[PDB]
Amino acid sequence: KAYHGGHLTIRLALGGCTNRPFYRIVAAHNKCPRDGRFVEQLGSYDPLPNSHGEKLVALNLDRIRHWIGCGAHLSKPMEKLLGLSGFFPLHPMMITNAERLRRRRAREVLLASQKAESEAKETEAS
Amino acid sequence: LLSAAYVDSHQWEAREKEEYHLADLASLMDKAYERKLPVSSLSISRFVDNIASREDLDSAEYYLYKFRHSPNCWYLRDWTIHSWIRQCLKYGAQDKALYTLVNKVQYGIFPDNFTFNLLMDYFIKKGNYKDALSVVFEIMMQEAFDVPSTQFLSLYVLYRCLAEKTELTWEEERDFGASLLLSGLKQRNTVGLSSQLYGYALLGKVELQRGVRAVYHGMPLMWTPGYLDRALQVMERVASSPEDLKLGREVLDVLDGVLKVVTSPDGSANLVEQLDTEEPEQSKLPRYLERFQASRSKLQELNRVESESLLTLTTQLVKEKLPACEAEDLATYEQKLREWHLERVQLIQREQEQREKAKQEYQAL
Amino acid sequence: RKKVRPRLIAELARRVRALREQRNQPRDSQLYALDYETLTRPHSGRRLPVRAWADVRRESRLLQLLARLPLFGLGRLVTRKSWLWQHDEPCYWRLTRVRPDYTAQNLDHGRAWGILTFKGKSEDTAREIEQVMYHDWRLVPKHEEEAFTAFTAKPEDRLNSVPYPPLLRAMILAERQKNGDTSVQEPLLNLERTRMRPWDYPAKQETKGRAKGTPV
Amino acid sequence: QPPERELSRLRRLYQGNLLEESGPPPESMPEMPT
Ligand SMILES: [Mg+2]
Repeated sequence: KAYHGGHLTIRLALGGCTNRPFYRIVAAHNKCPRDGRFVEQLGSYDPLPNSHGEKLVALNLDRIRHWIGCGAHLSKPMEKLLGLSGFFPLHPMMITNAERLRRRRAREVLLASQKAESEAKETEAS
Repeated sequence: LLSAAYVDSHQWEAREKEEYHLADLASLMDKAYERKLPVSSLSISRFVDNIASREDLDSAEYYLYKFRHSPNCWYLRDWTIHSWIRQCLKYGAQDKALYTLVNKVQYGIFPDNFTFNLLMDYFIKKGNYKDALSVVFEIMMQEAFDVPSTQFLSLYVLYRCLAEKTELTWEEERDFGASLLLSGLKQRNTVGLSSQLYGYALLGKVELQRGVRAVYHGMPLMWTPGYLDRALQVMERVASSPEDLKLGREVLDVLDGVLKVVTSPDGSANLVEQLDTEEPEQSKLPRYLERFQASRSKLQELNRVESESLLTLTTQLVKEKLPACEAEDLATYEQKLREWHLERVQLIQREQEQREKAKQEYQAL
Repeated sequence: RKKVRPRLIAELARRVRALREQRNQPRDSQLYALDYETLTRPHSGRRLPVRAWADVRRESRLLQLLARLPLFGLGRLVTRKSWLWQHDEPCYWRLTRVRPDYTAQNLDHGRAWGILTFKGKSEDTAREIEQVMYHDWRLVPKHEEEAFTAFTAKPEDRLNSVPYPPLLRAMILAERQKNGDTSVQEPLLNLERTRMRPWDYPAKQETKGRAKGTPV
Repeated sequence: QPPERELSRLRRLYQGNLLEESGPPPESMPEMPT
């Protein structure tokens, strides 16, 4: 298609089959389809653990730096991937979500202790 | 209060004015509005200048309205606004002048301080202190207490009306409070400092009874709560000032009454506008009442309280100082007339040149 | 080729359409009119967001304040209730030019210009003011201008340089050793060149779009 | 920890649509209950 307006972006293009997702990191005009025309492939992401239990990310860090230097935006999942790698700082919401999960498990642990204490009262009743 | 010389219209009536029939000029303006074309400031100026009857004022009022709602509303000239008030007084249409002044947003009549004094003084001499008060409130809304002469006249009207009005509504307290405060701030005399404490007291009452938004909304006043704290500061300043300054006794009683009344009372626009950490004004009233008694004791101990009523103090102040202001204002008035005359001539000349060029354009076309 | 032929109707339509837009341009009094009972704009039927309902009933528009002032308040200072609540430091516009909408029966819609002073720091040139049709403006009183505009700048404490990300730092140190540069200096990013304005900083009104004149 | 004045500024801006204030999160990840 003949796009008018838009910018280059670095995003994940979904491949694979049903229940078997696989991603291609690509640089593409933002108005293009998710799996359609791209400019360059900048790596790949396999989100399923392999035989060794490792999720495999490939990053062409030379070309990624080239396209960020030319104005390429980043999708939020790709900003998270660069943070885990260490190439970018950890994303604000990666830290916030980790804090929310910590606060949510603290409640669960406290409730289990309260239930155990309530169960202890049942033990006292016999 | 003002002298006959201050309100004399010999100088305005002796101005050089072009003679244009109102009917002819009316047609020109009507055609421009029909064609959605801008009207000249000189055109509306010529209309007001050539008013010759009471009926003509009614027509001019309509055209002043039309000019305000036209592309060149901003260019209404100062002398045109002053001449309007002068013509209204000449033919007995004082109610019309006050109407346009109150409906400034619709007619665009923003007089200067000299013009305000002319209208305000007419009512004072006639004894219509209800209309004169309206002029003061109009001056207050425009924050135009610059000339000293206007401050003296404004304080005389305010204090005279307050004495008659035993009962004040919350809107009246707000308007009187603001008027006293703004006019009082300019004056450093005892009457000036008394009006500041009087103004803050009234506004503080409305703040603690109806909220701070009733004080500042649509008023030339600040939005930060704590008007009674500003009132107490005036007492603390006078008491501790090295120079000998005095606050009228009448004001001190007003503040004490306000503190007592507030202390022991008996669609979606509902917002808390103050931070939780900041103490509310209601909680601070106990401390406010202690400061008042301490300041009053120090003031009385230092003999810095004036038993004389505020109406009597203002009358003496007006008599002593107003004569001098009249001479200064009249000197500036003469200069303004000459400045206006020169500016008007320039506009007339520029109009003649473009019309001559317009003929050349048609000749070329 | 040569079988491609002119399209006169398309040419005529484009020009004619553009001409009509210029002739029937709407005014600010129409585009930004509001029905306060429903808080919905009649021209387009757009319902205002929920977080704006309280202020639409509780605050004034800019030219509502200026229409009551001589010379439309040239030289006066005006602030916004949103700024007053968010920023302790003075934020205001110094009005320089004001073009009211004469069509409006109360001269309550129009455009304005001024010099911006945001968070105590003043710009050097005047530019057009954005969000003039918002119910957020508060005129500053003349007697309170001196106290309002008083600001003392604090020493800036936001860091000027920060470390590099963990991987990008190792790639820099690795390249140093490869090229023979021997040093234990820590790579540092410089943040001075790229410091962001606050999100609520006034934007450029001149480059902003205007809504179309087709009613819904 | 945010400054107390800033927490009050947000309680005013979003008055009527607020959540309970959250304190510092646990220092480590709480061990999953089993
Ligand atoms: Mg925005």
